[PDB]
Amino acid sequence: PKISVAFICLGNFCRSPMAEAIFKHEVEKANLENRFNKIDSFGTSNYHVGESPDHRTVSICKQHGVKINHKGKQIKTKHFDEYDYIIGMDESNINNLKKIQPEGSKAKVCLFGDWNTNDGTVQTIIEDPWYGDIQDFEYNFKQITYFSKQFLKKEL
Repeated sequence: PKISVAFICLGNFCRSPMAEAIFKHEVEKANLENRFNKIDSFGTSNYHVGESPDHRTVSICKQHGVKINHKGKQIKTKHFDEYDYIIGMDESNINNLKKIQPEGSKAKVCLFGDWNTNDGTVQTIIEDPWYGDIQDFEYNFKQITYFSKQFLKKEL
């Protein structure tokens, strides 16, 4: 009846925590909270488990008035039966997810950008901003906001 969504990136450090925060935020804005059960973010690696997000991810969120509070956690096979949508940021995320995904598990694995439009507003792939600069985080924010809206528009 209610749906559960998980966002995934490589280290659950720069991108997916941002996707989770922005998505929770848009759901609020639109009064769709009743339609959701769980909204989380995980990383495929365990390198930043227990850590708070990249300070640039937090700064950008704060800059747009988006609340963010998260500690890194790693996706586990059990999660494939707990979420309706497991959303990756780039193709390498998707490759790893499809490999660990139990056959017959419930989760639909997709690229956040599968909800992108065919018009050039934003690039489809949400690129890793770690080696980039604050400008890359700002663009990730713009991308995620846009796909969050398309998702709410087309999936409910």
